[PDB]
This record gives sequence, structure tokens and C-alpha cells, in this order.
Amino acid sequence: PVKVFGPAMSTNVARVTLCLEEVGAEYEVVNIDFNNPFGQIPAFQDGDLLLWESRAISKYVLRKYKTDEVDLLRESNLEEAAMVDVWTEVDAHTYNPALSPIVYQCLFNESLEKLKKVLEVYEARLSKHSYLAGDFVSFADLNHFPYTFYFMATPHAALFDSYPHVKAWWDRLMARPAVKKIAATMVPPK
Amino acid sequence: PVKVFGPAMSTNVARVTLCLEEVGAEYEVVNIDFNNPFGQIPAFQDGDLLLWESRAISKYVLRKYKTDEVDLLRESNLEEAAMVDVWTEVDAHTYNPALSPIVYQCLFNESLEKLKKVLEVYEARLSKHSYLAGDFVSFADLNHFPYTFYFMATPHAALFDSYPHVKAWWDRLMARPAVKKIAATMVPPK
Repeated sequence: PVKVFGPAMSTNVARVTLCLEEVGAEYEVVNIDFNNPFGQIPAFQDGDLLLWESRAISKYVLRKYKTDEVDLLRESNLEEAAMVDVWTEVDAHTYNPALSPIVYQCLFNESLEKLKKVLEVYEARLSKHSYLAGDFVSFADLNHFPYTFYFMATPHAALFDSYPHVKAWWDRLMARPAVKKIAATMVPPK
Repeated sequence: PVKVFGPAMSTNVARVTLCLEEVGAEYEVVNIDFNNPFGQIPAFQDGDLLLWESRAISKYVLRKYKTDEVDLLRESNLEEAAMVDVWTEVDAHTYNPALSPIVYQCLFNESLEKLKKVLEVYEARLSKHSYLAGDFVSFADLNHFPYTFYFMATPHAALFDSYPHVKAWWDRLMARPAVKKIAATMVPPK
């Protein structure tokens, strides 16, 4: 059984726990307090192996537990793997940064016009394909879950109704058993 | 022959051209002017395939042209691939951002104390291993080339002399024939 160290509700921990659930790995989430050379969270233990960097942890999980039924990187198919990589990068560089300040300014404390231009592109893409990388769910889709989840707790949630293919894609991810399981974990400690 | 569209000297184009040279692919670099749905540069054509996102382009290049002698992702070995991923992410999230404002404030126009703390970590890592992911060159090392190249044009270049293992690792990358070739291309158009 592998161990994830960090807060359950953080977007970087939820990205790893979502990957562990999609592949059906046995794992434990452990809270750690600061009181792994850059001392980052999440950290990840598998036997003597210690990893950090949410995306590197996630890919290790998706490769280690890969099957014919759950192949979420598609590394056996050059062009599928490329489309998974492209939309993973779009999530990191374009999408998550368009969401982030709406989430932060709405749940604590102009970005709407930039997000709409991004959703136009997603709407075109999800009109031609079931999921971002093609006609199969992949890491690219799962990477969109944690930030969109919090965006859907804001008063801007309904913005997705103007992008019917994006709304349908979002609802489809939200129906996945692994996504429902990780949604329920994304709460402050009790 | 594949085509890379963008400025030769940009860090994101040089990352792709360095990968194409390390695998010995036939390619052409094409300048494009704005006068690929988010219209990003570099863009990449391989037959009917059009890609964007420097890192996704790079990985497609490293997989398409992979051999026994030039395996720069190590996707066949779970833990090696994980260490390549970890240090690729360290480059994106920690290293390149520590260099960037030193490069920008020195060649145009506090970050030194943060860079030193990062170089301490790199020095420890490169004391135990030849290269960042283990005893083999990988994408993780190549990702460090473009920004470090520009950092070495600043008056802070000599900072690496305080980190002898980092200096030796840097000199070793600079001696690679592919790196020398791409260093020479990183000039303004003539």
C-alpha cells in the first residue's frame, strides 16, 4: 500500500488521489505538518521510493498500475500520448491559471473574459471528441478535475452552461466513481 | 522532415530543437509572424499532425525517434521515468523561475539568494548521480539547457563555480554535440 502525504482537499493531493482511485491502487493519505530536498507536499512513498511533484507522482501511479482497461497516458500510441501531453500542458499553462483567481477571489480574497475565450476553445475541441485527447478519457481530463471542482463551488459555476459540450464533458467526469470518491475527500480535516 | 515554427533563440523553441538534434531527426525551423486553437509558438508539423506546447512537442520527438542508444524518457523503466519526470518538474517549477528574473534584469530590465538555495540542492543531487535522474542523461537535463544558457551570458555566470558538481554537470551538457549545435542557433535573425 502506497502513502500520499499532504492535505486531502489541496488540488495537488487530489490530482494524485484521483489517479490512485482510477487505477484501483491500495493507498493511505497521511496529514503531515512541517513541525524530498525542497520539502514539498504532496510527497509519496512506495516501499523505499520517495517521490514529490504532483504530476511526476501521478504519472508513476498511472504507469505502475496501467492495464488494458485503464491506460490513462496511452504511451503505447505515439499520437494519443501526444494529445494527452498537449491537453495536460493546456491545463497547467492556460486553464488552471484562468480559473485560479476566480476561485481565490470568490472563496477568500476581468479573469471571466479570459476564461470565456478559453471555454470557446474547449467547446470546439469537445464538439469533435468525447474527451480532450480524443475518444478516450486520459490524464488530460483528470488533470482538469481539482480546480474545476472548486470553480463549481463559486457563483460563476453556471458559466459552463454557455458551453454545452464543456458542461457535458464536466458532468461525465463528475459521474466517474473515482471522481465522486475524491470529490467527497476534498474537505477540511474534522 | 518535421517543421518547428518559432524563433530559434526562444527558450521554448530551443528545447524542441535540442530534442530533435539529440535523436538525429531531420527537421526545419521556420520563422512565423502572427501577421493550433490558442495560436501558440512553437508549433510543430509532422505530416498531417500539428502540435503545440513545447514540452508535449519535445516528448513526441523523444518517443518517435527513441532508440536503445538514445532513450531520453526511460518510459520502459518505471523508477527511471519517475526521476526524469520529477527533475523535469523541478526545472519548470523551481529552477527556471529562480533563473528567469536574473536573465531578464541582466540582459534587459534578491533572486540570487533563492537561486543559491536551489543550487545547494542540485549540488547534493549531482554529487550522488552523474545526471539529475540517475547515471544517464535524460530529458530532465536537456530541459535545463535553454535558460541556463542565457544565465551564462550574465555577470552572475561564475555563481556556478561555488557548486562544483553543478558546474561539472553544466560543462558536460555544454560538451554534447547536440547542445553545441543548438547553442550556435540561439541568436537573433540576420
